[PDB]
Amino acid sequence: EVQLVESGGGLVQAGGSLGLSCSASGLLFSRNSAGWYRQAPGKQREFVARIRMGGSINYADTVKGRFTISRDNAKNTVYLQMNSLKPEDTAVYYCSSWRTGFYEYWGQGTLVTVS
Amino acid sequence: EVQLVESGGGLVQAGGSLGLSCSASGLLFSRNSAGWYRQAPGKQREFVARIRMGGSINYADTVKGRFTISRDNAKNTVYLQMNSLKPEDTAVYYCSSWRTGFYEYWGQGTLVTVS
Amino acid sequence: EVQLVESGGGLVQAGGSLGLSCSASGLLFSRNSAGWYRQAPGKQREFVARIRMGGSINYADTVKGRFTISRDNAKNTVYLQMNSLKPEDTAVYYCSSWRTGFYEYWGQGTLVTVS
Amino acid sequence: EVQLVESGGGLVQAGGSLGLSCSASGLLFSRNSAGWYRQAPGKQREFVARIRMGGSINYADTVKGRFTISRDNAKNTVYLQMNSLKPEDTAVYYCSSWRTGFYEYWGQGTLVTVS
Amino acid sequence: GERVVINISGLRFETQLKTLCQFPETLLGDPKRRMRYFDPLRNEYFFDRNRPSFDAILYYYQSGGRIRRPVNVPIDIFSEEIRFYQLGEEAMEKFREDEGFLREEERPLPRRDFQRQVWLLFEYPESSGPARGIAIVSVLVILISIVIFCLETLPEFRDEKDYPASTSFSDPFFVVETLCIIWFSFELLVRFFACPSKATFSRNIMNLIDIVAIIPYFITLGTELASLAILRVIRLVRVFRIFKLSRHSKGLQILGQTLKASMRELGLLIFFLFIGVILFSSAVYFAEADDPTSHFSSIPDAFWWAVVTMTTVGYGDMHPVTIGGKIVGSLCAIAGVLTIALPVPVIVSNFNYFYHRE
Amino acid sequence: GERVVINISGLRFETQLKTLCQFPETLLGDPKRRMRYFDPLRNEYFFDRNRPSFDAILYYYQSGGRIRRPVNVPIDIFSEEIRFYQLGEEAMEKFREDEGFLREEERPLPRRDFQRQVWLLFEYPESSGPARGIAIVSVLVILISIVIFCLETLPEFRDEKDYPASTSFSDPFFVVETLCIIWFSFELLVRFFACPSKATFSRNIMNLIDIVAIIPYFITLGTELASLAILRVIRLVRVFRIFKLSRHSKGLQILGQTLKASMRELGLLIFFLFIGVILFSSAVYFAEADDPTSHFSSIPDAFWWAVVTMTTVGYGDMHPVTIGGKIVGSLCAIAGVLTIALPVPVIVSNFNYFYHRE
Amino acid sequence: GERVVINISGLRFETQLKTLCQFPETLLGDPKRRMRYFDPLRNEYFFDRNRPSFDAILYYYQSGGRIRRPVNVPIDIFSEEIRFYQLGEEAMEKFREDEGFLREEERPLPRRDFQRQVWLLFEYPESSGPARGIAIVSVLVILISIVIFCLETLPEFRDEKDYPASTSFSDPFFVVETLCIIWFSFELLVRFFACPSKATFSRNIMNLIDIVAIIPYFITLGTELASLAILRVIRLVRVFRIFKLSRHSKGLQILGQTLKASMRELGLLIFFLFIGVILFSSAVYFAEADDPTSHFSSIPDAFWWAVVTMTTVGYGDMHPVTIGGKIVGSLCAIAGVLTIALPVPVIVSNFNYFYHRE
Amino acid sequence: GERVVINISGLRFETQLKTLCQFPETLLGDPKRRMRYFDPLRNEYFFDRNRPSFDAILYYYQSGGRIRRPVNVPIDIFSEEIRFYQLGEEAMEKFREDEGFLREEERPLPRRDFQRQVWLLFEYPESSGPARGIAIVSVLVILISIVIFCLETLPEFRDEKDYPASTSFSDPFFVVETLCIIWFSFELLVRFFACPSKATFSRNIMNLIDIVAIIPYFITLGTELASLAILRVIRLVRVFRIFKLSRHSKGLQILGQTLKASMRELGLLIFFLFIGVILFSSAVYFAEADDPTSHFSSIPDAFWWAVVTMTTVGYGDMHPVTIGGKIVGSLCAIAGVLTIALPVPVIVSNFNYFYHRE
Ligand SMILES: [K+]
Ligand SMILES: [K+]
Ligand SMILES: [K+]
Ligand SMILES: [K+]
Repeated sequence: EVQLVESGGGLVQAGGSLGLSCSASGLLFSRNSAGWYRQAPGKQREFVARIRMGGSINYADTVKGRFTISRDNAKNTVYLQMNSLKPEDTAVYYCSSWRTGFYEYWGQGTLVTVS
Repeated sequence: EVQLVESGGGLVQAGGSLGLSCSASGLLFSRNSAGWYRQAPGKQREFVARIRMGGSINYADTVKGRFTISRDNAKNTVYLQMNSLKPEDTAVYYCSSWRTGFYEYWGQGTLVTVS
Repeated sequence: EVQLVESGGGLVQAGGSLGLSCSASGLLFSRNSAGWYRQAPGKQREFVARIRMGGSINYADTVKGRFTISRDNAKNTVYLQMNSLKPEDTAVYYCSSWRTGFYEYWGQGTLVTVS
Repeated sequence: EVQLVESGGGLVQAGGSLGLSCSASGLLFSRNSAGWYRQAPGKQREFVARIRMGGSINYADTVKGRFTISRDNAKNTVYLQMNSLKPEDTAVYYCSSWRTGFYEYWGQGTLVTVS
Repeated sequence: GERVVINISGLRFETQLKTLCQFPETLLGDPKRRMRYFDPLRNEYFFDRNRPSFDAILYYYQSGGRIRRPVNVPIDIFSEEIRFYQLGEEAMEKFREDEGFLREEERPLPRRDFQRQVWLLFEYPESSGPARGIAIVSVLVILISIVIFCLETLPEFRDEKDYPASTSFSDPFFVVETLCIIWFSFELLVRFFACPSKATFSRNIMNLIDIVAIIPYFITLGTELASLAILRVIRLVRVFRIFKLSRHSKGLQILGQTLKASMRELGLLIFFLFIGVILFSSAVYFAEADDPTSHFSSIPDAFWWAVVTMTTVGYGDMHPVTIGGKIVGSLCAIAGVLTIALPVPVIVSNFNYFYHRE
Repeated sequence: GERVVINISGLRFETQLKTLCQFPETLLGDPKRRMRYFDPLRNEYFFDRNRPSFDAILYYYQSGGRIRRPVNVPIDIFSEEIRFYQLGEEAMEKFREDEGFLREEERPLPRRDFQRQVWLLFEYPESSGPARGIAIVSVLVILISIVIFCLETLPEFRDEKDYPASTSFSDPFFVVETLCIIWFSFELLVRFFACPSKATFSRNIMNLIDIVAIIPYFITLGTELASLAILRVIRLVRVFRIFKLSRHSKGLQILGQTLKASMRELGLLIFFLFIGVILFSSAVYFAEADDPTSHFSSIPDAFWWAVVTMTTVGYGDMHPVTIGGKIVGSLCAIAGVLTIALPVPVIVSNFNYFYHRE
Repeated sequence: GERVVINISGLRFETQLKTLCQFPETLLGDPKRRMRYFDPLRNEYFFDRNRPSFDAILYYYQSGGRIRRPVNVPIDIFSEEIRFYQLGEEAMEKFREDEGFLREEERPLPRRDFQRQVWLLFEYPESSGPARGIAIVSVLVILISIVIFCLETLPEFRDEKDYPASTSFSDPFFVVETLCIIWFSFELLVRFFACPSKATFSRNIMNLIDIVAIIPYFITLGTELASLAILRVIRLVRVFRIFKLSRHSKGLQILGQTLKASMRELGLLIFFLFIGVILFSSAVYFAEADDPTSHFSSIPDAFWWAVVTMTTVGYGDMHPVTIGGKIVGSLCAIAGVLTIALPVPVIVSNFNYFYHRE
Repeated sequence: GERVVINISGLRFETQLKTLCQFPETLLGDPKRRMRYFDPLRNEYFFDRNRPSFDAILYYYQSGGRIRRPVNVPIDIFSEEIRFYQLGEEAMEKFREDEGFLREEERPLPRRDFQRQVWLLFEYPESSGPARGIAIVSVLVILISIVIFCLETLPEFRDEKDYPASTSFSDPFFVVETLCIIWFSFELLVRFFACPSKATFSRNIMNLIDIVAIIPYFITLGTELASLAILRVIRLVRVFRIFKLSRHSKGLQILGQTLKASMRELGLLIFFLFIGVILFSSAVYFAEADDPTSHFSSIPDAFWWAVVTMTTVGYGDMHPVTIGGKIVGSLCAIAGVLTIALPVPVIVSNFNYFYHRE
């Protein structure tokens, strides 16, 4: 099938920077909407960012400005530059690619624990 | 739309070298004329270099020899190798891609301050 | 003709990691089955891993979990990540690409001696 | 027109290694024969290596084994790995791409002075 | 026994009186009606009409009954000759059937004085001015329904819904869709309650199309007012709103008649393409499987190349890389042009017949 | 009453004298003109002409008036028969109309002795030698104007202007363009001031073309001597200088007549392509949307693939990746060849008619 | 000497009695048989039949023997006229041969009362109900054999064998293949042991096909029960199981007859393509070899581009990059459409003949 | 004055004796030759031949001279009728010219008893067995010369020469080429020194081809025995050795005749393609120039796309990226199929005429 593997671990403290990456096999990110979702322990899924097919980037109401999302369309990877890190945003950031009304695909998730 | 983002900052003093880069989204540099323009504070736009679609590279009458301009046509990037740096050429170097009689596109600009 | 050159030497001791690479000229790995074979001195060929055309990865009954095999389909290379290295797996790991019933192609081999 | 620029300078002494590169604009190396030619000061052109379109690599009668020539066909570059360097092979190694009976193209040349 | 010599402007036709009186309802079959042209001075029935047509007119009597227009007489002249000789209306019907003209009146208009007024107004756009207006309104509703069906799929229009399913009247497309479905159902129920016979209404293909163009909306509505496979089948079936444009287009009706007539030729075209696809995909798989750079992984995978080479589309995603594969691909494109060129002329002849017959 | 027996070389035609004298301006309608061939020894008008043609010649009198050439008589023989029997010039006109020949003289040449000299010199290339020279000059100017229009767009010729807009007689292209426009305006004003009637000049399509081929230059000149959308519309409209090459080419005139005649068939071709494009783009969008590697983002986006597969261009930028999408793409190429092959034979028949009629 | 005046409804045919009695086995050749219609009052044989047909009927006697149907008489009317005049059965055969109908009964059914029962049951699907069942069983076995042949090549079905060769009844495909081969051999041996003559059986192409569809299985079995080139040749030859589907399909039989008839035109098509391919590949190699980015390495390499441009497939892997190469590629596509369009109409005419003749 | 009544089996033809004796060299023009069939008992010339043909036979006398075969009489029957009535050999020639048969004997064989023996042996392959052998030898030499011309360009065969030019009998290709040129020159000089008239030899296109197939070798030899542009022009001109294969192929001769006949239609095809290419390249350049990703840099650059879309090759290197460009590209493929489909039927009709006339 299709797997959206992610590599976004590490234990960066408050401040600094960290860039998560999402890679797809059997799925073309240039042909699908993509967006990172977080889920802190003891909480539910929280929307973080979304890049529609066509570059309609829109972030959430909390992580605007301090985060950014990007796509390659040639390497088939979706990134997320986490800047102005805070201990508030400690969660297992997932990665999701979907097509409205047909299918949705998630990643096993990566852990970003801000100290 | 289209944005010609540039990454050419830094504070290199007189001498040395510095290479500015211009990247385009929604615009193919291999299909357009490209050329860097500078604008020193308190002055107006000054032509620096131009690479026509077809590699008709022609620089200005001041920065000839000490500068060079290039294109990839595969990475979709336009460069500028700034050699023999002098304090005279301190300006916010822009990046411009255009088609004669149809459209012109500029960059927000990058700052090259030579000490 | 076709040669499946490999670069997997070194003398890594027990533990650590090592990644062998197999590159093909005149043969497309995305269009063929690929699989690494080992042969310890004084022994016969021992199957290690196989990635069918279509990503049906299946390892042997000894090196499962500790090894992994991958393909690029764009760089035309077949890899092998050797993790949890043990002195037991000391052999001249070959590389093989084949089509069932038409042809089989091997590599001169690379030496992985675990101390 | 077409230029076969080369980057093979340096002053490596006897022994060691050095890899010259030849890059083409307006000429596809995958569609032409390519071959490095040397010319020591006070002497005439001396054939070094040739890679025909189709990989019929044949070196000269002196630099066999110690040299090797390669092509990318995707980066459009022709290389030359100079191993077992000797003071005998001090020359301005050129780069040449040609089509039998139609055209020949040379490079300005690069200097390999072995101490 | 009795001999009657007809004289069509100097051309004698001596025939037996029995054959002449075989049909006694015609101009020559009534002795008291053919006495007008009789000439007692020469004992012949002198006419002053076209000479070649009377050969067929007399063969009508000499063959019991049969009207075959001579190839050297024009249609109008022969029809006027039949009218003059008063052979009958069955004679005219046989003549038109032999030529190719088809006679079908039918159209059993209701006689309830109101179940026919609305029936005329809807079924026949040319019966009135409001009828033409109703036809134009139907065409406009069909076109906007097609536009809605195509636009619903644009990614731009789906912005707040462009999130994973795991995180209806407000939708602007659903409003237009439900208005179109309301008008479709209205023009269907009016036509059903104003048709003369319910047997013909439930049998016309142009009414089955209108039923199928309404079914998916109500299936979706019923399911919403509470499986995935039937949902996508239904969302594809919704495309059959373009075929209810065929009531208002005589080109689509001609196309449907052509396709019904050329059913054997369409089947032959598909069968020949299938034979050639299997043949050339087998040939190009076995001619190219020993090259480590070939992209035919199987005969089923080389079918797509063989169909795009035979139809001369040639996308270029799958192509041969070997000398033998290129020889095989060279005969696929030539043998595809023949396979296609063979039954298509028969289909085109059927189209021309149904088109110029109009 | 009176019976006249004509004898066309042994073949009797006994007809009533009234029908023979129905038209008294012909050879048989004048008793003092048909007395030359009368034979008092046998009381018959013996002729010595072709036998099959006189059947139609007599049907002309027996049907009031109607000239239908028998299918077994050649055109020249029947025309000579009409000439011998002196049926009239209206008879010849009816014969030519029935066959298919069209009679249109018109050409109201001016009679002012100078408003016709230049008119001949310009309108009719074959009236003189200078007229042929003027035609050649016009063709040369048209061709260089087309060359200028195409060359103005080459990036190489625009070197000092190849800078951003934010940083006319000197331009070499503007000089040639203004010379071409001067000659176009000259040959238009001469033809307008030398035409017989201004009503025909302002109505001919070949003069509307010459007007449209001059309008953009003057619009641009007026705007320069002081919006962006109209500017690009005008720069595209400038391409209609190739259609004033149709005055000097009888192939383009035949093509225009063919396209005017086959208007319904061109409309049917476009309508069938539209139906098929919508059908197959819907089918291939829904048959392929569940594959995460598909490049059909919507039914409107799969229209381009459906038009290039139906027309069998098959560029290969957009293609199916799924088994169901490839089945759908296989029927698009076959159903496109039929859709196209259906009305194109009608258009080709029209072209052959207008071409061989020349 | 003796003169006989026939009268076909007022139309005299005065012919010499010798020509009339040249064939004494016909209605007019027997004086004691033609006396029925004789009229002693006028010394003529009065008939009351169609007038135009008797011209050909009399030319039959006046030309020794020859039956040429007049173009203005229908087939059925002329056939009935031949039947009435009792010209003979050789006359009917000559008439059918002249028209185009071919008379071939043959079918020498065995007369052993059991070597014909099974022969009917197998050869003729319409002779019984079990015969139709046997035909359906044969078609089903052929289709599953084709399915097996195509599916054996899928990479998914070969999982435990997908290892290098240097590291049979259990295989599910071999079981179905051997059942299909058993049925093929059974229906071949039954037909061979039930045919009337062994000479016709070993000569029919539809039996050579059944032999070739069985040969590769037994070659493979014999080789297994113990070279590489013959093995791949045989594995490709196995594709000829689709041609034994032609016994059960009248479209494939028509296609085979068309291809046998249009052998010269198929050869001309291949020859014209070869001429054009060499011409345009030479032109595009020499027009493009001076550009360092061209991908025509030789005239033999530009053949593939010339065949895909002439056939208008245009994959797009090999294309021109030079102005001269693009001019040459522009005439390859136009000169390919003509080269192909020339003999294909002849082949299509042959197909239509063999198809409507059915 | 004198009246002669001919009787073609009951069908009277009463014509004036003057018209009958207008041609006194025929069967009816000689009173002492037509007296055989005269019947003094009824004062008529009773014949016993076909009735419909004598209408044309009599129109021959009544029109001075003209032979027009009636459409209802077969060719062989009418020819036999002409032979019986002994109208002459000029009558047969006029008949064959009217039908379409062309009579051209020519072939002025030399009468020197040795300048014709070798001439027969070479020019006419069917005159002997050695003549057929000479034809086979010529075809073999032509084919190997084509093979050599194509193989000389393969990069593999050029290994020691595959070095830059700045660092002939030994070459294996030059030996075969010079043997082929020797045989070509031999068969040319023999034919020139054995032809009847040197005027016809220096005028036949099939001899100009043989001259052009030898010229490049001698130009190259002379230049070698001591410019670059003429060298490449000559190396391309060497491809005209495939056209001297047309002497030995009646398909190529028919193709040449077809192309000479359809010169106006080939010109119209090129002109229509040029018009459409300019139109659609202008439309797609201006419809797509505002998109920064478009690859049409100019109208001259969009010509290549327009020719590959109009011819439906569609390589896919250049395609539209804009909505307006895709609308324009959709009409290019449809308007290209019409432009091409218009004159190609005329060319195909010419080919069928010259092909079945053979
Ligand atoms: K095509
Ligand atoms: K294509
Ligand atoms: K393509
Ligand atoms: K194509």
